[PDB]
Amino acid sequence: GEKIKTVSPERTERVMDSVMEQRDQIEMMTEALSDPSLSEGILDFEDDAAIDEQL
Amino acid sequence: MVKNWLFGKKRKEDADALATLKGQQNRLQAEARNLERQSDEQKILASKMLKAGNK
Amino acid sequence: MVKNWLFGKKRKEDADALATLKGQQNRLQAEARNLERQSDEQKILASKMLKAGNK
Repeated sequence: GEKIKTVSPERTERVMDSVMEQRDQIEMMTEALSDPSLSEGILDFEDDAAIDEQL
Repeated sequence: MVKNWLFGKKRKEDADALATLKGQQNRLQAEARNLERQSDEQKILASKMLKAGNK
Repeated sequence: MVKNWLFGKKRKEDADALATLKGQQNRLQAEARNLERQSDEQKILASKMLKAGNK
């Protein structure tokens, strides 16, 4: 009873909610910095036909 | 494809709360139906007591 | 062929915001339709209560 008073289930659910919220925030930050449309897609031009011709 | 961890967690919690409330409501509706049946039986009995000569 | 990187980025952000607003609006229209249906059912029930002799 003393141990359960120290760490209740409410505190456990609060801790896990904080874990999930911080996971969401870290995923947002990591997705912001790794978007290929920033760098990888330099030329969006329709040379798919042209690179087909080069192949 | 961003995962909303906290959103899904709270969605599961709200779904469980709604399931609990719906189950208790269904139990109460069944109890109401049974009470209506008992009332009808009591009215039939009252009619028979009236006919038999027992006010 | 100049790429407008910031322009395209903000275009994607505004498109996502418009998609979110349109989705929530569609949800609200569906809820409105359901509430109208429920109101019609309640009016039918009121008419039956009037006919049956239960004011």
